Amino acid sequence: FCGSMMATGKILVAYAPPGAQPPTSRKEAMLGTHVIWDLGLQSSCTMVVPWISNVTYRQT
Amino acid sequence: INYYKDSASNAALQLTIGNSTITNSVVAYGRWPEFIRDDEANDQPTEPDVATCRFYTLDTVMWGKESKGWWWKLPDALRDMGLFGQNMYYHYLGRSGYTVHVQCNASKFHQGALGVFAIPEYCLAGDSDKQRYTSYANANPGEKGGKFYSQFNRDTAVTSPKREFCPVDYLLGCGVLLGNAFVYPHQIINLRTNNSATIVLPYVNAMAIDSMVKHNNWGIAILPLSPLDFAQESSVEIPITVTIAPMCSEFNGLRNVTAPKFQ
Amino acid sequence: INYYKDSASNAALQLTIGNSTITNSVVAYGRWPEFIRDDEANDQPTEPDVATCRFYTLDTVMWGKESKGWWWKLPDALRDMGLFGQNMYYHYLGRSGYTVHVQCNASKFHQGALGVFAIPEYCLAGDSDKQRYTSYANANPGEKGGKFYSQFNRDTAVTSPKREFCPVDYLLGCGVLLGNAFVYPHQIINLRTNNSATIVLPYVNAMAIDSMVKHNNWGIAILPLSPLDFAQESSVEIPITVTIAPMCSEFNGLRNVTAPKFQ
Repeated sequence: FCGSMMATGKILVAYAPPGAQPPTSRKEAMLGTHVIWDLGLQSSCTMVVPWISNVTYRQT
Repeated sequence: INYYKDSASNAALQLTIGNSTITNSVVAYGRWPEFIRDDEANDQPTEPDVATCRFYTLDTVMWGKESKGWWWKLPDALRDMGLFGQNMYYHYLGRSGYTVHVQCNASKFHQGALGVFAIPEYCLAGDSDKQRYTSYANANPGEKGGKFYSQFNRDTAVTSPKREFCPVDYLLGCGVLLGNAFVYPHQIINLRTNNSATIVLPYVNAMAIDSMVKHNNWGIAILPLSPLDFAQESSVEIPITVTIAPMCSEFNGLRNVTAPKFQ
Repeated sequence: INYYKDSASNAALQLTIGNSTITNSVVAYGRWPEFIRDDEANDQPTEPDVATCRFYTLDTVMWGKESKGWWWKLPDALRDMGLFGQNMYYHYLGRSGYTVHVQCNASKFHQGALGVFAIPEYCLAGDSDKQRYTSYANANPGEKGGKFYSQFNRDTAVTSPKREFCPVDYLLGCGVLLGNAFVYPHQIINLRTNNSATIVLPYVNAMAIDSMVKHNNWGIAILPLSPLDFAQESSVEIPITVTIAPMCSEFNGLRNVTAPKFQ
């Protein structure tokens, strides 16, 4: 986040495994693997997407 | 010396739960949620671990100068949240603790204070001369919740009574002064110091396990202790968000699904 | 002596489950259902114990003189059975074994024989010149299942093709003689000796865990090996019932619910 020091806010970053409709609202997204980020306290956020797959390897 | 046989006759930071993560906490009555022990029961319970013990976010509300307060009921507010609601409606008996997180962010030039209170067996007053005439649908709003009022507006309808609550802010909606509400587990959000609140609620009831549909175990009340203001602007509005995570949930009595009639 | 580094270059009674009870069994490939082991995985799985591992009964069917057979697909047939379906649609990856119980009762003066076959990766043939043109909806009938036919009826529609299967009884619906179908796990119900059949199916697939919505792991086929008869009556009909119990079910990949379009 590259805003001013006086700016504040909160964000939600979500990952959804395949199979269902792609999320279009916060209510649907929150059901997946989500992280809440506070801009004021931290200017950077990190989210780790873990490996979950039926096959051992995925095509590129 | 006791003569009678019967005794009665005797003279007298980041928190991660499941696949959810949020980035000091208050524990109600100093008791962490726990599962039922072998020395207290009444079949094989169903105890979901991660499919139900996770953070669910409710609808955001708006706080302004004329806002008087909001209230929610648990486990009513989570009746339509993923598999938790399905297990609630597919079982006769349920049990669970909760973790409540209230979020509200502002700037250094704003001012205000919010009081959050967790109340066991939170019973509200009606809006009519008839006593205990409130309907089930009106007493279980859901995730939208209700709002407080500054005066008692008696219902004048005689043909089609509303049958709704009429909470009063300074009486806490139950006939008790708000100043003493701090006797309950509580948190204060002051915009000049902090921007969030956290509470942990264990399972409290006269019985080890009880139905979740016809009985609500907890109530959450949020009220503005000080009015919101910003610089010298006439109108100010900021969002308030609530997130709730079930903890150590048990279910028993599997059978066909319950379908309550909400209007 | 091997010269190249790579190896490839090297030259060559009552059964009770959950809250359900039914009053000899056949184990497919001599392998009982089991959970995934620590030495094979790809997050925290969700493993319901009693809320999903129980007997569900499908719709009863009728067997007469002109009946040719029936077929079902698993886990497709259980997509709308209690919390099992909810977990199936709320998770990206699923795994489970099955216990299948077929019930059919008659008198000592009846005669007939039913063959029940469990087939892994049971693929059926189409009903049109186009290849692999069957639709998802037609390939997943649900708990109602499908039926076999004694002849191949090519679809003549050119504007609105049906896109449906056309199984043939004596070809097992896949181009193989029925007589060899006994190579698969199977049971025979002969009315003069027994009245029920039981099979136990472990999880079989090229992967440890796979999606349940877009892939069906098992197929169940019931065919009359001998025609039904009773005394000298012209018409005879008796009911056939099927019950299925999931066993050792695991789910992973929690997210919003899937809503397939079935017509």
